[PDB]
Amino acid sequence: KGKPHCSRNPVLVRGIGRYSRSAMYSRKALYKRKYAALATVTKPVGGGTRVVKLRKMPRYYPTEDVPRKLLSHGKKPFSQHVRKLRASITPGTILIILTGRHRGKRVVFLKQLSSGLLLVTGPLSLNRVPLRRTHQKFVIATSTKIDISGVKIPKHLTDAYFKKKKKYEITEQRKVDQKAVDSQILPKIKAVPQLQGYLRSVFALTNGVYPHKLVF
Amino acid sequence: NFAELKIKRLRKKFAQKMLRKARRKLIYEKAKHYHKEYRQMYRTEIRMARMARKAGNFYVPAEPKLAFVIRIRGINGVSPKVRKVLQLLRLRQIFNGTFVKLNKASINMLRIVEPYIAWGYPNLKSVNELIYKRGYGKINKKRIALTDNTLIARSLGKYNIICMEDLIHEIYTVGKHFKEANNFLWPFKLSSPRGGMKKKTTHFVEGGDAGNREDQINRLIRRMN
Amino acid sequence: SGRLWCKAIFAGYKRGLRNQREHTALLKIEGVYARDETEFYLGKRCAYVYKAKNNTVTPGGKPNKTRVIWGKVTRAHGNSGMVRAKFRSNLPAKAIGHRIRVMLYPSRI
Amino acid sequence: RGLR
Amino acid sequence: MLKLNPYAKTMRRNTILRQARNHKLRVERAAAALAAKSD
RNA sequence: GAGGGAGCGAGACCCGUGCGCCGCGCUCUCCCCCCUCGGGGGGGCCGGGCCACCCCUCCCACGGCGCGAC
RNA sequence: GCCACGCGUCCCCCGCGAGCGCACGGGGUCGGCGGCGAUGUCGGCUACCCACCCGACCCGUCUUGA
RNA sequence: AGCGUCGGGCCCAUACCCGGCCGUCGCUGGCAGUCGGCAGAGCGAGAAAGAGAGUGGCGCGGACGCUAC
Ligand SMILES: [Mg+2]
Ligand SMILES: [Mg+2]
Ligand SMILES: [Mg+2]
Ligand SMILES: [Mg+2]
Ligand SMILES: [Mg+2]
Ligand SMILES: [Mg+2]
Ligand SMILES: [Mg+2]
Ligand SMILES: [Mg+2]
Repeated sequence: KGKPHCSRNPVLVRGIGRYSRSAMYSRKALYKRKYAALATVTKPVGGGTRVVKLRKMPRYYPTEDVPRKLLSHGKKPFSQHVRKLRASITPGTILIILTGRHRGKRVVFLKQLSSGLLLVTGPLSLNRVPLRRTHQKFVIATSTKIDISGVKIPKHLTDAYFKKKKKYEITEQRKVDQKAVDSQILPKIKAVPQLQGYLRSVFALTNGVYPHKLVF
Repeated sequence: NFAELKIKRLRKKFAQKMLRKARRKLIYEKAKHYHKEYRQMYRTEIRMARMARKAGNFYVPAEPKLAFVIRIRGINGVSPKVRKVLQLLRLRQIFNGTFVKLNKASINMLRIVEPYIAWGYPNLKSVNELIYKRGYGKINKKRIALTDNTLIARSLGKYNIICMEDLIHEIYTVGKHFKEANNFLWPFKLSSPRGGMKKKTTHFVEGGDAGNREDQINRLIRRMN
Repeated sequence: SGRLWCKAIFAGYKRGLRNQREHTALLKIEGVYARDETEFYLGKRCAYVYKAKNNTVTPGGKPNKTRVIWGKVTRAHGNSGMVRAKFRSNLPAKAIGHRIRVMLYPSRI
Repeated sequence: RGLR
Repeated sequence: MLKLNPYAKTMRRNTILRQARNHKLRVERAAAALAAKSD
């Protein structure tokens, strides 16, 4: 009986401890820690009592079966995967939402979700763009951040919230979420000059402009 | 019964477990002792120099025990007196490699084929890279990969050669059992040289690659591996 | 509401003097003339467009005549801003000296 | 047995 | 590598602590240089 | 991204489960304490050589100098 | 900093403790997704025609040599 | 864009390397062990050989397989 302690030796690099096993015998304190040494169910009848069986063998077999498969070891599934993120994208940064029907628009980042997709909100007031998911890989990072730290955005919104079902009508709750985040942010973006113009404006290339060459 | 037998079978597995552990700890201690060995070997060759210059004399170091040979040109139209030698050194394919202990007997053959090879004195790291990455033993006439020590213990247990490390030790220190250690090793299938070659045809001194280029072989290995 | 892709020309296939290995293709991108410069474009999704007689489907819309062959910018080629690229199906030689739309959206930033 |  | 040669744990566990300590000394010398010119 | 029956366990007082060999190593079966907000993260828990600083001087190796001997 | 730790006995000097998780570990999996569609659309290598780029001297034979 | 002396960089052959697939050769390799309420499912492991006899001190269950030209 004992609550589980953390790993005693720290991680320097993946799979290598800081300490040696001989200092570890001591730190664990092994000097004072040596050791030595259903399927059948009974049922009543209105006869006698019948001893029935659970999980009886199948009534039909197929003509031929495929064999067993080997045990691969390192292949965890997607839910359990770790989710990476680029250094550029911190909450506040402005993104260029390149691909969707909302093409080339300039939009503020809120949060990475568990899935790893980005929470984006081009203010519905301004852009006519709600709370929408996107993927990182299809998105440019501008260097124009803002101090968004102080708002308590709700927990309830999430991946399964945005997951498709199988006509689409806009929910009142959706309207509340939009309105609730707006009332919080909108003064910070209207405080900085011309930025609301910039956001209404859309990004787009033109003659003699080469991404590799220019910098932003 | 299947009672006494179960308990006995458990003791047998437990014994073989403790045995495998003990071989592991033994392996560890050989390797650390060799690290101490190599460090000593490297410092003393300098110490001899510093003290020699202090006195005003010159320290001539020892001749090199070992050479790493490479065949650089192909299979078409080659003198038969060459071909015999080449196939005695086991250089059947191009960009094949072999180790060779030195002496008058070997060096005169390498003179006789100077134009076809590139040899020199290889360093310790180059020996590690070659053995570890591309080690394949000749076991029962079959090119099998050096992935566990068991594959070595079965064959070379009689020379107290139980691991990659002991093997290395014999190679660098051209010990007693070189013949067996090298004949165990399959000719090294090295790739084409990254970066390129200067000029295949001519000798190094006249700006080529053939012949003795003592140390620069390491640079060449790093470009070929 | 504007040009969302960089221009490239299909100069030719990978080839020696008397043999061309047409599974690979050579691009000559506009305004890029060094191997330093070509490090940006790595990984990007190219897209050869074309139009044909009969009506075909169009994702998110009614059926258009236009069609496409998607591709991918493999690695740099040469020292003067040419670039290798491998398309999913092999390219027709008709297209020599024409436009391909390299997109942006596998960003490497 | 010494481990015991 | 350990399955073949287990001592690599100690050989690659050291040559890290060494480098971090030596990096500390490089920075200590730079700050002491500012102390020497300023003082 | 070829390959596809590796078995673990419990034992003749049972009849299961399919995460299994080799290899690295975390916690509990000791006891206390500490920190961030019941959960999460830490310090550790005592013995012994070795080398660490300073005083002495033994054995071997190699080099130099000096006296002496053949 | 150490792959150093019962007691008793031997030398030189002072053969069965169990339990639980992690993984750069004896050859890839998702317990992750999205679009199109019943009269003009999807697939259809080969086999029908045409186009383009590169490659390319008409067979058999005697012959040192076609 | 000639001549002589040289640097880095760079270009591709059915050659070289890593991987996939076909056939042949060699290992005169492995497999008759599908031994099931007469059952207990192993014999790839660094080291000539035995899961060897004895004698004193409820529920009825367990895939494929092998034309051995
Ligand atoms: Mg190159
Ligand atoms: Mg031609
Ligand atoms: Mg059009
Ligand atoms: Mg004729
Ligand atoms: Mg003829
Ligand atoms: Mg004639
Ligand atoms: Mg080829
Ligand atoms: Mg091969």
